[PDB]
Amino acid sequence: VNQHLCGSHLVEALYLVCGERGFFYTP
Amino acid sequence: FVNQHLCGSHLVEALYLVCGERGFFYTP
Amino acid sequence: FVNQHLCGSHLVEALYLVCGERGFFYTP
Amino acid sequence: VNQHLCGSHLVEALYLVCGERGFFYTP
Amino acid sequence: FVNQHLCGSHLVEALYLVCGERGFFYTP
Amino acid sequence: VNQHLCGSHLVEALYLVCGERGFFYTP
Amino acid sequence: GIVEQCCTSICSLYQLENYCN
Amino acid sequence: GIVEQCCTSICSLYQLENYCN
Amino acid sequence: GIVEQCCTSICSLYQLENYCN
Amino acid sequence: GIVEQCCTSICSLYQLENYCN
Amino acid sequence: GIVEQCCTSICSLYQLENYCN
Amino acid sequence: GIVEQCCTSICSLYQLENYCN
Ligand SMILES: [Cl-]
Ligand SMILES: [Cl-]
Ligand SMILES: [Zn+2]
Ligand SMILES: [Zn+2]
Repeated sequence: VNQHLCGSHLVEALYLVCGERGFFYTP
Repeated sequence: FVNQHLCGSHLVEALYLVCGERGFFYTP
Repeated sequence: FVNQHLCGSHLVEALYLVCGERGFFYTP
Repeated sequence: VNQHLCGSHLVEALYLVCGERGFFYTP
Repeated sequence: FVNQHLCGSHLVEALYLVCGERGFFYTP
Repeated sequence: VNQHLCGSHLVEALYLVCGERGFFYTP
Repeated sequence: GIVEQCCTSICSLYQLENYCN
Repeated sequence: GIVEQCCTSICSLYQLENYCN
Repeated sequence: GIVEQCCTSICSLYQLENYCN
Repeated sequence: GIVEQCCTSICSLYQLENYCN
Repeated sequence: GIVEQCCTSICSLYQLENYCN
Repeated sequence: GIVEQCCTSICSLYQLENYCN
């Protein structure tokens, strides 16, 4: 669970830092 | 513009939960 | 429609924090 | 704290998966 | 009014991540 | 990481409880 | 309802407390 | 796109599943 | 409950769905 | 501080309120 | 203000950095 | 990966940026 929860913050942070570019995510 | 920035944030959130081990690309 | 879907997400969030051990029902 | 934080992700996930139906939550 | 309440929530979120050890004030 | 993640919930909770007043946050 | 009240107007934590339990 | 489909209409988890992988 | 079932270990969509209504 | 006080153990609404302004 | 600037236009992380400290 | 790199310990903005595109 601790890493599923971290992942969720990670994508949110990616969403903002990546901008126009977007990003890719896989667990 | 903002409307959609904020919706995008929820969308990534939802794709996170839904996609599972698949993962996903997101672009704006 | 979307406006309210996204607001609902914040509302559950806020009800979570506010209700404490009470908990809550949410329906759209 | 670790479970208060998990709860918060739980309700968000419930919000999406439950849809029209809605859900109930208690800690 | 709501539009901006909900945007504020994302803004604090983003300021959290961006500011790092600086931290920040937020007022509505 | 566990406290960076907690911080993020903290500011969100501050945002709501503080209202008009707003708040200050530093890690 | 809560959506009708708090997605049109901003609801404080005291307003929201009335939808707990 | 996903923004064009799901920021105008509400998208369920089944709709959203089509943008996974 | 859900905190017991879904915080010590991941819940699928279907598992989470037991807590709808 | 708040991270010290509210991350090792839950803070009530009133406890969190010490960090407003 | 930040609400007036970043709730009307999208603000990047560099814009937002100017409201830190 | 990112879960390996950024969940055991904080990632800077620049570190997170390796996962853009
Ligand atoms: Cl929103
Ligand atoms: Cl968390
Ligand atoms: Zn939002
Ligand atoms: Zn979290």
